[PDB]
Amino acid sequence: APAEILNGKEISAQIRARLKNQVTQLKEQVPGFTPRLAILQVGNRDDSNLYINVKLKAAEEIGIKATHIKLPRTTTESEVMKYITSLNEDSTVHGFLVQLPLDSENSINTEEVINAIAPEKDVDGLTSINAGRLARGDLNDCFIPCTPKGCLELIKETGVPIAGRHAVVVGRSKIVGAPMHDLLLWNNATVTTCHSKTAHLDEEVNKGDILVVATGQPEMVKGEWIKPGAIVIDCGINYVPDDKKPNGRKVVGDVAYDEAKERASFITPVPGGVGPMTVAMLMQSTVESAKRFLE
Amino acid sequence: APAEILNGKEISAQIRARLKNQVTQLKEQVPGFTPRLAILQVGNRDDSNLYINVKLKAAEEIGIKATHIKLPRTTTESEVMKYITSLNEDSTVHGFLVQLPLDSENSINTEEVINAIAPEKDVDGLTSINAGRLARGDLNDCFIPCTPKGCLELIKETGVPIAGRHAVVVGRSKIVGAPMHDLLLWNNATVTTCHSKTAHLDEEVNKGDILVVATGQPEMVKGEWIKPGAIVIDCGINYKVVGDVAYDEAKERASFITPVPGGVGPMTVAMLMQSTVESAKRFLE
Ligand SMILES: NC(=O)c1ccc[n+]([C@@H]2O[C@H](COP(=O)([O-])OP(=O)(O)OC[C@H]3O[C@@H](n4cnc5c(N)ncnc54)[C@H](OP(=O)(O)O)[C@@H]3O)[C@@H](O)[C@H]2O)c1
Ligand SMILES: NC(=O)c1ccc[n+]([C@@H]2O[C@H](COP(=O)([O-])OP(=O)(O)OC[C@H]3O[C@@H](n4cnc5c(N)ncnc54)[C@H](OP(=O)(O)O)[C@@H]3O)[C@@H](O)[C@H]2O)c1
Ligand SMILES: Nc1nc(O)c(N)c(NC(=O)Nc2ccc(C(=O)N[C@@H](CCC(=O)O)C(=O)O)cc2)n1
Repeated sequence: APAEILNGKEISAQIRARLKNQVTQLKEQVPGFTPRLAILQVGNRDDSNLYINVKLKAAEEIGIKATHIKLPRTTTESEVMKYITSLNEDSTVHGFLVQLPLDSENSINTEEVINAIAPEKDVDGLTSINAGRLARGDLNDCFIPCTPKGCLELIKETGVPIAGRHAVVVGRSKIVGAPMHDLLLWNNATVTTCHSKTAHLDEEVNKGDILVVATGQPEMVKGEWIKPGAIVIDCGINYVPDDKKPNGRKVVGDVAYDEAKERASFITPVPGGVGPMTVAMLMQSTVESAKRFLE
Repeated sequence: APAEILNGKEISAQIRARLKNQVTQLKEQVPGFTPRLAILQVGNRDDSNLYINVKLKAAEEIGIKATHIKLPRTTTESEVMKYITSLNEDSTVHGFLVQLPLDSENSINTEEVINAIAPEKDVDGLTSINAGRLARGDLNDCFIPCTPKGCLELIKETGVPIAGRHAVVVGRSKIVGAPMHDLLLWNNATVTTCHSKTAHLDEEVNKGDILVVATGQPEMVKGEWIKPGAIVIDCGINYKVVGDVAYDEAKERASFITPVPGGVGPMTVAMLMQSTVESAKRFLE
């Protein structure tokens, strides 16, 4: 009885399809309404361009007007701040994000920039005000970072209720681990948060009916650790050379999939699990902001 | 045979003495300067009146100027917002707080009222900005809620390092449980948070090398559940007054335990005073 596979590519495809239908219907119910997203970029990083173009493409297909503002490497902190204030003030923009890391020849305080974003438009959900609402239970209107938001969606796709179950989160970063704990707690699971200072991590992990790993340590969580019948969500994206792959490298998660798939009731593969869910989640957060503004 | 008693009344007395001397030196450095704290109350609850009096009394003794504003029960959210704005703008007020729960005959959104407070004067650390910094590990920039702070201080009095320990927090409120989890997590403990929907609460509590209970349910946490040699922190104030932990039984299993009363509560007021003296000092800096 091996684990059922949570196909993030298929699930995300469905989500994006539904968001398109939702966006079409919003526009028809309120003629003139245009759900709008804006992405602020500083510099010209190769990886950022690729990530941005993918977000813009997903946006246009769903019918969300996506605006890309690209500032030069010569940009200063005050200029970035000026744009954030203008985006906050632009009533035609429902949500926006600052693509990180910033690429400038000048010293720019990333944290101050991010925290200048109006909470009601913070689709990436990384502002302190937003992290604060999420951490304290205001799940009804706050924004949720794309990765942990995708993880909860995958857990819910199993059909197994979260309330009363013991969830274990390995990792406590701002991007994944911390907000992941928040989602699980407010969905009434009993949560245990582990990290690099956690003793007997194997014994801790073995207590999780729901396990979310986001450590960046390739295949560290062995299958032996997994509790029988657990839901395993793996956020790991670790590259390893493999001449037998089309591009000479394979992607492995933070969980030892091959042995974990025999223990778990549900598991996310890598690649193809949590990864494909992220852009859809941002799109979902953008539609949410648009609907809240509309009301 | 029983657990060592964590005397919050004696420990808070030492903190208050330290704070008083700091305030005295600060006034000697800048004669005329006076740290000021303001407490905004809505309604006239008997328990809130006594709690505020304790805070006012600890302040006066430390040398802090404390102002108490009491609004009638007919107060609207709109009116509370006016005073908050006034307190935010009053340069002489370094730190203020809104006493909870608000006692009004009208609906007042508590999160909106609390989030109207300027983060630099949020000594209670209840704003989403302060909660968000704590929730993500940014401890250089924020005010932590007074109860969690007092508890952390009590845990440290045992001398036992927090790092690596499995901590269990029973309760998840914005005032105690949620921020208590954050303090333990960022102090490197492995943390499990329990609430009313937790199944087999006894098995969860048994895993705690450090146990903090803040449920408001009289002696619900049984001593049987306590892990031998555990540090037990009881935030409960339940009506005789008893904690959320069955003390007599728990004391025979724990290594360190907080009594009720005289445990967490005096520590809560001392920490509030510490945050206040801090908000006055950051103002001068
Ligand atoms: N789908 C996506 O596109 C997506 C998005 C974001 C992230 N990810 C992936 O998720 C992973 C996690 O990223 P991150 O944001 O969380 O970065 P990170 O800052 O490196 O997070 C590591 C966290 O896990 C803890 N940790 C480090 N080694 C561990 C170990 N050996 N055992 C137990 N805990 C360990 C660390 O604790 P300390 O706090 O003590 O250091 C830290 O909290 C990355 O591999 C990334 O590829 C994927
Ligand atoms: N010493 C001080 O100065 C000080 C300061 C503040 C508070 N306190 C004391 O701390 C206590 C709790 O305050 P609070 O803000 O946390 O109150 P609260 O808002 O009522 O929160 C109670 C929490 O405990 C959970 N809970 C309820 N019954 C439980 C049960 N049977 N098993 C496990 N969890 C249970 C609830 O879960 P749900 O979220 O699911 O409902 C809730 O999260 C009070 O007695 C208060 O007197 C003392
Ligand atoms: N929302 C809300 N809920 C609560 O339960 C409390 N208590 C609160 N605010 C508050 O100020 N709490 C508080 C509680 C106790 C003390 C206190 O000093 N308690 C002492 C003993 C007091 C006594 O003699 O009864 C203690 O030892 O616990 C101070 C503040 N805020």
